[PDB]
Amino acid sequence: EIPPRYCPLPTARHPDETVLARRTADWIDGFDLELTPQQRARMRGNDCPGFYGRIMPHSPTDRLQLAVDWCTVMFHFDDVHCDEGPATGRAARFADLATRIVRVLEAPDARLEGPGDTMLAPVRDLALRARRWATPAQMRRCAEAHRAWFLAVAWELGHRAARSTPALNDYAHMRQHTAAGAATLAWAEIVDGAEIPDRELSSPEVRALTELAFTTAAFDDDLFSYGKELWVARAEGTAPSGLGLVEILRRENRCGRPEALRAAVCLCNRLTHRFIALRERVLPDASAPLRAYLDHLCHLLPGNLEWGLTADRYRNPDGRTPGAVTTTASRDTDPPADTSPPAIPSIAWWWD
Repeated sequence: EIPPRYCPLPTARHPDETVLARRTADWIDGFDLELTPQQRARMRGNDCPGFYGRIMPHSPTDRLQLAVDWCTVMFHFDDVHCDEGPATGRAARFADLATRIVRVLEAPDARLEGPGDTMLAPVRDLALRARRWATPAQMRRCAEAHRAWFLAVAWELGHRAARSTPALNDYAHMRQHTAAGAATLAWAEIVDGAEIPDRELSSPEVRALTELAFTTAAFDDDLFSYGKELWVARAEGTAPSGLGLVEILRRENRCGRPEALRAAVCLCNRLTHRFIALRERVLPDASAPLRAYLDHLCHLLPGNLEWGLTADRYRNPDGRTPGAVTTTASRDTDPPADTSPPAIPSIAWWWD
């Protein structure tokens, strides 16, 4: 039971999810991943078309397919190449693969395949399709968003190998990157087909809006995937992972699980309010591509929640247990009473 979330933003579904699902399943099947039926079922439970369709419900299907296909292969990357394989040489293996992915995005004919490689062929295909539509700056943004994601995953793998729990001030600014927030959303302006001006994207107010949105969505992800984490921990007989806002607040405040859930939701509510309030100040002078970017972030927050609460990824985790985890949520219609910055110095500047 997730305490009431404040997110007064409308959500909508793309009308062509079935087509996007079919094409993305056909697309990923065309490479050399040797997907088992269990793996194909898990990808269905991921519902990539439902996810990105909620971010861009009005976009043309053939263009949105590019972002859906990226989600498809990167969910597989997460499940198969992040914190997997032999413990010996795990960090080195990840850094090796991660840098090849980034290079293929920059140089699709780099020919970096190794013995048994599977990931680079679809990545190359995404980069080649992206380059038909994207400006050079947009392609650069994709590569750098992937670097920020992958450096954060290397950070995260260190905590998982130590089974340690990050301090809140560290998690609070890193979580947007372990969630690949920017790498997920970089595809949007390519789908839209117009470059967001660098001076806008780089301005402090837009940087704040960007980090606010990606952090809120990732914390929401921590909340609607918490049940699956407790499921895994119970199956494997271990404590839940410390890589999650709920467990971080539980450890930091020496509180119960219900109290930590309330504190996590309270933080999400304050970030969401700040995003909305800062949005109102930025929109008057925003260019049309910036306005579209902020529209995508506005659909991301409620769309991410609806997707995460209803996708089988966080309800039937292994793909063989319908209803193993059921997460419920509420909508708080009242804004947070406290609109001041939280005592988290790594993110406090969002309230500047």
